This record gives sequence, C-alpha cells and structure tokens, in this order.
Amino acid sequence: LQLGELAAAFASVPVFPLFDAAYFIVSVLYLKYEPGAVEMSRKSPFASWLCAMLHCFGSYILADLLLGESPIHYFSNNSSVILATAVWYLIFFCPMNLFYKCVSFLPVKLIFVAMKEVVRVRKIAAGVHHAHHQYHHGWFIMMATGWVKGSGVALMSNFEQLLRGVWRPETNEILHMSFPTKASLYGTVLFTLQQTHWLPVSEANLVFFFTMFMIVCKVFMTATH
Amino acid sequence: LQLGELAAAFASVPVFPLFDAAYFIVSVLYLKYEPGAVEMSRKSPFASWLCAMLHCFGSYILADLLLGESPIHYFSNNSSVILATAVWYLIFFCPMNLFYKCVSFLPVKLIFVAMKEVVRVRKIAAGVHHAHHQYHHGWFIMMATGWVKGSGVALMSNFEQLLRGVWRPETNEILHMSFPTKASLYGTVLFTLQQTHWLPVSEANLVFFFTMFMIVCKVFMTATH
Amino acid sequence: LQLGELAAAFASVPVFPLFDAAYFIVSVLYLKYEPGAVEMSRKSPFASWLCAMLHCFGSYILADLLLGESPIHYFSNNSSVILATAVWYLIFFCPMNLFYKCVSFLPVKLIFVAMKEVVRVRKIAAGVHHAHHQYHHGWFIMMATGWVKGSGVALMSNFEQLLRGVWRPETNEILHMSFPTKASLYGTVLFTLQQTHWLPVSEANLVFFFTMFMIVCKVFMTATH
Ligand SMILES: [Ca+2]
Ligand SMILES: [Cl-]
Ligand SMILES: [Cl-]
Ligand SMILES: [Cl-]
Ligand SMILES: [Cl-]
Ligand SMILES: [Cl-]
Ligand SMILES: [Cl-]
Ligand SMILES: [Cl-]
Ligand SMILES: [Cl-]
Ligand SMILES: [Cl-]
Ligand SMILES: [Cl-]
Ligand SMILES: [Cl-]
Ligand SMILES: [Cl-]
Ligand SMILES: [Cl-]
Ligand SMILES: [Cl-]
Ligand SMILES: [Cl-]
Repeated sequence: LQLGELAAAFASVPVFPLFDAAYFIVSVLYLKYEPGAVEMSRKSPFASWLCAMLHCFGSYILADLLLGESPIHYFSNNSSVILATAVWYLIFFCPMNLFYKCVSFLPVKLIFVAMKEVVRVRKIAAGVHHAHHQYHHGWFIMMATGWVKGSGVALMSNFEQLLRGVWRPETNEILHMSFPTKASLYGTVLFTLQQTHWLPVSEANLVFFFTMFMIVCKVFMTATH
Repeated sequence: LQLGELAAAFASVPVFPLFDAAYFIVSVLYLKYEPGAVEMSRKSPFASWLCAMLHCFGSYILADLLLGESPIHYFSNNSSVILATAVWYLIFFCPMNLFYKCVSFLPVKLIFVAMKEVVRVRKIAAGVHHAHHQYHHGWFIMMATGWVKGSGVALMSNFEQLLRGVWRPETNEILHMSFPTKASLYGTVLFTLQQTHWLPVSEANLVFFFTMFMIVCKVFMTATH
Repeated sequence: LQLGELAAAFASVPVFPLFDAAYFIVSVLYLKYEPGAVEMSRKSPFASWLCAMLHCFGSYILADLLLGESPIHYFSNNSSVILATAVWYLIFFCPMNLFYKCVSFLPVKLIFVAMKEVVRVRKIAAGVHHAHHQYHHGWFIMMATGWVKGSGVALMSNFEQLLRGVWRPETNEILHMSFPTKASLYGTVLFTLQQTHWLPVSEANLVFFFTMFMIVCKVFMTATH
C-alpha cells in the first residue's frame, strides 16, 4: 500500500543465504574470467580459494582494516565462508562445468547481478552506520568505511593480482575508478548525508531508490556486454 | 627570564591551526614537485587529494597502524582534514597559481619550513609518550612509534608512489634514509631515553633544543637548494 | 615411565632462551644466505637488522595483524629482541666470522634446526589456542592464525624482499608453498581439529608427535642439502 511500507520490507530482506549466494556467484564468476584463473585453480587450488574469499569478503576485510579490527573477523561466520567455498568449488570444478553453464545463462545471470546490488547497497549503509557508532561526527571515517564496503575487492585489486603472481602498478581503482567503485563513492556520500540528518529522506527510502539505480545500471551494463 | 620557563612556553604552543597549516603547505608543496603530480590533479583529482592526505597525516596513519589502532583514526578531526584539503585545493587549483606563488616565495617558504619542524618534533615526542602509556617498558615500541610520527609519508613512499601509478622497488627510505628520516630516528632515541629517565634533561628542554637543531638544518638545506 | 608423562614434559620445555636462540640462529643464517645480504649489512645496517627482526618475529607480526592487534606487540619483550639482535650482530659482524663458523658446523647446525622445530610447533598450537580464546567457534580464524605462526616470514617474503630492494611478484609462498609453509598448514589443521574435540588425542601428544615429524623432516632436508 504505502511507499514507505514497501521500502521497509525491501530494506530488511534477509540477505543470507540467497542474496549472499548471488553475491558470491557473480563475484567468483568475475574471478574465473581473470587471466590464468582456471590454470591457477588446477596448479594452486589453495591460492585460488583464497582469491575467491577475497572476492566474496573483501568488503569486510577492508572495512575491518580501516577501523582497526581483525581483517579476518568476518571469517568467524562459518556458514557464509562454507557457502562461498561451495560456490568456488562448483564454478571451477563442477563435472561437465554444469554449474557455470547454469549461472552464466543470461536470464539467470541478470537476476544474480541484480541480487548482488541489493547486497552491495546494504553493505554501504551498514559501513556508514558502523563507523558512525564509533565516531558520532567522523564524517570522513563514515565515508571511507561505506566506500570500501561497496567497492569490495576492487580497491585491493593490485594485491589480488599479486596473490595471482601478477603485478601491474601503472593503474589502480583509485587512480582510475570503475563504475562500481565510483557509484559506491556516490552511495557512501548519500548515506553519510542521511546519517548527518542533512539529507531529508528516510534510510529505507534511500536504500530502495539507490538499490534500484544500481540494479538498473548493472543489469543494463551486463546485458549489453 | 628563566631558560626553562621559555622552553615550557615553546613546547606548549598551539600547533592548530597555524603550525599545522605550515606543515600541510610544505608537505603539499613537495607533492606538487613530484613527477606527474599536476597532471594527476587534473585527470584523477580524488587520488590527488588522497595523496595529499597521506603527506599531511601519514605520521598518524603509520603510528596507528603500528599500535593496532584504526589507521584513519585521525581523520575524525574534521577541522584538520578540512584545513589540509583547503591547502591542497589552493596549491593545485588557485586561479593564476597565486597561492603557490605566495608560499613558494623563499622568505615565506623558510618560515613555513621552520614551523613544520616545530610540528615534527612535537609529533615525535607524542609518539614516544603514547607508546609508553600502552607499554611502560616497551622501549622498541616507543622508538618505532616516535620514528614514524617524525618521518611521516617518507616511510610509506613506495606505496605513495603506487597510488600515483609508480613502482620503484629498488630503493626505500629504510634501505636509504633521507636526512629527515635519519634525524627522526635520532630524535625518537633521545625522547625515549628521556622517557627512561636515563637522559638527565626535562622534556621541554629536549623539545626546544632538538627543534632548534631541526629548524637550523632544514632551513639551511632549503635555502641552499 | 608413561608416554603421556613424557609428552607433558616435552610440550612444556621453556623455549626461552635456548630454544628461541636456536630459532633466531637458524633464521638469521637463512637471511645471510639471501642475495646481497652481507653487502646490505655493510651499507644499510639498520635495514639489515630490521630484516633479521622479520625473520625472528614474523610469526608474531603476522598473527597480530590477522587478529587486529599491534603488529609490533611482541617487541615489548625486550629480552627476546635483544637476544635476536645479538644473534644478528654475531652472524654478520663477528671478528673472523667465528660465530658463523661454529653454528654452521653441520653437527651443531642440525641441533639448532631440530630445536627450531620445537619452537615452530609450539607457536602453531599457541596461535590456534589464542584465536580460539577470542572466537570459540572461529575455525577459519584458528587455522589462519596457527598457519602464520608456523610459517613466519615466508608468508610475507614478497615484502621482506621489498625491504631489501628486491621485487619478484611472479611467485609467492601461497601460490607456491615451500615444505615448511605446507607443513604448517597441515599442522594448524590438526591442532584446530584437536581444539574442536574432533580429533581424539591430547594436546601434549599431538605436540610431541608433530614436532618429531618436523624434526625428522627438517634435519633430513638440512643434512641432504
Ligand atoms: Ca586493533
Ligand atoms: Cl589481471
Ligand atoms: Cl595448493
Ligand atoms: Cl554489512
Ligand atoms: Cl561494516
Ligand atoms: Cl562523541
Ligand atoms: Cl616518484
Ligand atoms: Cl577522480
Ligand atoms: Cl601528535
Ligand atoms: Cl602518537
Ligand atoms: Cl606494566
Ligand atoms: Cl631474494
Ligand atoms: Cl643504516
Ligand atoms: Cl607463541
Ligand atoms: Cl599467537
Ligand atoms: Cl561465543
């Protein structure tokens, strides 16, 4: 009925396990597209698994690092780590590559891409609120924490590459921002302003509208390419 | 009148905002001299701003990292971050480059250089005292913390370069120490010995005399080159 | 008399200072074998000393980093740092290179190598127990912490090389595990399972048997090469 009542239910959907699985699937799919990733999974399977954990949990690793917490604190969530490990195994080692074939099917892939953006926006907002809890007026800390929560492994791409034996120092995601990195920066500014009370909008409405923006952009970008 | 009475007033001058501004101005001037820095400020303005934040607050980032605190804890000091951002903007984007012209004027630049050394020595001593508060007998932790507080961005120069898209691994400030890095190492040893009670001198007198040493050296080095 | 009574005394031998000294000696010997290490000790003695501190305490640096503690927390143990510094000085600067000659004598070197493995296994188990204390069910955190405690400087070899002015990004100890790195991974899994209560064996018996495995392997590998 009411618009705000729909936004409250949208902003409170349980991300675990379905929306988190979509996040893991899309992120590990990107890993498999990277040069040498399939070869690495055969010769260095542990390093391949660690690369996938970076793609799945890099948001929490970077946020915890920025806030001076254990960078692997999120790995105490055993069910999430196991679910992400199952996604890595199925994408790289499923007989007949069947899991890859099913999730790469474009109608299914676009749904996973949309569900991942639901998770990203929730992570941005949680980063801002978590930083605010520790620093009531730490505007720059709120923005940094929300930014790495949304960008994820992209901001540590130079060292994700290093783990794979690759070194390309001529570029990085700060010097040249991809769209998700730049959109996460815009997002963390909006949620920080909403935390300041400067932006006259409820947190649920901002989550709903910014998620729709991300869904439309990413789905369009994915379908086009 | 008394020498110790003058040292107490010298060692307690409010560094914010005037002495901190001089620190920011000199540090961002060095950034602008680095290869590709002006080009970077045009094409990648956010990364340019982040580079300037490293030059202005790298001392606190490194000390917080060494002590297991949030590496961006100092960015909760909104007024300092805003003042440093204003210095970055004026140095790189002032119409007619006027701010750069005024602060690069040698009589004015030597004053800024001298005021920066006041801030550096205070930061070294604060690092030693802060580490001591957490480790009453942690001599090596006191020396490490005082050292990075004084050296600043120099000790993370390899990764300041990486942010700019530069990689020169054949050298670093530990393998080949510049004068400020080496002088900060001598300084943190002196303040640690003063904390041990081994060195028979008041903390205010050591601040006054070591600051004068730094002022004379840096001013002379700056004027000469 | 009883087997478990012998294991309790074996698993509780005081590692400081004799077993720790053997750890430092073997680790600094490996440092001296690295390319340019003797030259570095002459031209950059401070950086050489820091490299040796990484080889002696890298286990604690990495574990503290993973758990969000001060990475130099272990350097508050002044006696250990001083003992490690004495080993570095004697190995690189002893007149007539006499200390190197005595500890490189194969019968003596094999004893030091065996005593180092006693220290490594104790460090693995302590890492698992320390992580468990903070995360009662953090299986993945227990395994990560035990792993870096056992592997030591090997897992940060790329940045130990960087400190020396070397950059070889085409390989790392995760992508290509050496035997001690792989054995420490097996060890931390066993001690984690023993913490889970899944593995029906006492902690003292596991320490005794896994140490013997490491002693036999490393001594054999050292003697052979
Ligand atoms: Ca911490
Ligand atoms: Cl790549
Ligand atoms: Cl492997
Ligand atoms: Cl979250
Ligand atoms: Cl968060
Ligand atoms: Cl407050
Ligand atoms: Cl440069
Ligand atoms: Cl930009
Ligand atoms: Cl300070
Ligand atoms: Cl400090
Ligand atoms: Cl105490
Ligand atoms: Cl090497
Ligand atoms: Cl030196
Ligand atoms: Cl230990
Ligand atoms: Cl530990
Ligand atoms: Cl619990």
